[PDB]
Amino acid sequence: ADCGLRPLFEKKSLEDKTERELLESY
Amino acid sequence: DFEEIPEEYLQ
Amino acid sequence: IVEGSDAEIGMSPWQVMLFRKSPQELLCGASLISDRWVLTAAHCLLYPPWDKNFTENDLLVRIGKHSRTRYERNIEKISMLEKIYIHPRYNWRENLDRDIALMKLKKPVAFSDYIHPVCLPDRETAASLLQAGYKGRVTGWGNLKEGQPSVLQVVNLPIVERPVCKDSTRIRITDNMFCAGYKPDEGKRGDACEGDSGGPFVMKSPFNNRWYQMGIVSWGEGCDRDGKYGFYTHVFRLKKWIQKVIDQF
Ligand SMILES: Cc1cc(OCC2(CONC(=N)N)CC2)cc(OS(=O)(=O)c2ccccc2S(C)(=O)=O)c1
Repeated sequence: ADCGLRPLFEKKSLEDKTERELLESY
Repeated sequence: DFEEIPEEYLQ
Repeated sequence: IVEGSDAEIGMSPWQVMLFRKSPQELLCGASLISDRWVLTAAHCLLYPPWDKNFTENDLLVRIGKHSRTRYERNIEKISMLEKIYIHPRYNWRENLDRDIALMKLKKPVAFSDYIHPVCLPDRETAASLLQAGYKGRVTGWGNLKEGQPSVLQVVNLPIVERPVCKDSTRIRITDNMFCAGYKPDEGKRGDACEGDSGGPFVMKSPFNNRWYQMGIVSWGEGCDRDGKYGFYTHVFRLKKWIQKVIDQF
């Protein structure tokens, strides 16, 4: 139910260094 | 190469 | 992973390492889908052409890791399997069709910053996202070249059209796989490589910003060969078997 929400990123509203490459491709 | 793990686990 | 970079701490908190007890060695990657279940490629456990047939006691799952070889004290958790479920129709004789297995942990793992399950996809996430061009992320501790990293590696790869996947190989492709990778002309590279099997292919939903696991690192010829592609177990097509297993046992 909390699945797929990373403690150290999404939960803090921090992006990792390359996730924008994924989302920019959708 | 691999660091030895606690033997509690290898039981 | 060939032509990937080091992972950031906490970046793939579902990434599990499959670890042989003796000889102590990395078997495969794998993923944390609940506090008690790990999802991996069936050929990691059982592959007769190579006299590979591991059982529950052959294996340790290490979760929380970043370093490949260090034992990360206070960060990783090491658990033993209670049970191993291989798809009844996994096809190792011919094309590794239905390359999927579930492993039940003997005790549930606790979540932290470094340990958190991924999501499994529903029909309409699958439909929305599983498209050619869409990039997903593969992670692992396998070889860097067709030598081995100190630290978890990550790479981002586009889904490739079904016909292009079929004309890249002699092996018979089925509806239970998809292939990911750059065409030779696109001038970017990347691929899984030995030791990465069993690992998560994941995608972030733009709708709810969760990470879903759409693929299991399955098979491929060479590593990062031009005109070849990686192939991934198609997790949604086989979720029905997953749900079954989980809510039967
Ligand atoms: C289990 C495995 C894993 C594998 O790949 C292991 C990987 C993942 O896939 N490879 C890549 N994406 N590069 C970890 C690297 C490659 C394999 O051989 S095969 O594909 O040619 C393949 C596939 C289906 C049937 C027969 C054969 S074969 C030609 O007999 O060896 C077999």
